[PDB]
Amino acid sequence: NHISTSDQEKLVQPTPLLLSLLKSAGAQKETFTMKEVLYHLGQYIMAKQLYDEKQQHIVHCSNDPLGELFGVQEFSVKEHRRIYAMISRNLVSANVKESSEDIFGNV
Repeated sequence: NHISTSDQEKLVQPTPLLLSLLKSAGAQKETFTMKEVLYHLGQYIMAKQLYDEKQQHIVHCSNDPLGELFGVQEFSVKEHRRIYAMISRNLVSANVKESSEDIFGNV
């Protein structure tokens, strides 16, 4: 937690839908880096309990904010390629590491 000042990776902004999932998954801010995004999202499933007893790597929940987001009522977590894609397209605004000065009306 104590590094210096600039040591944060570029974080993206999840869609208002995915956002809430993070919001309830322990996320607070509106933007999050893929790691954090993929982190709260994974917890969002276990918490809501979208996984099947049979297969633990299976997530099929017809009534779920996540399902309505990805646009499917069933998906396996074995093919990260598929998920990694849909989750990436669920980002409204993308933030990058650049010089962004704040305006506090103080001069």
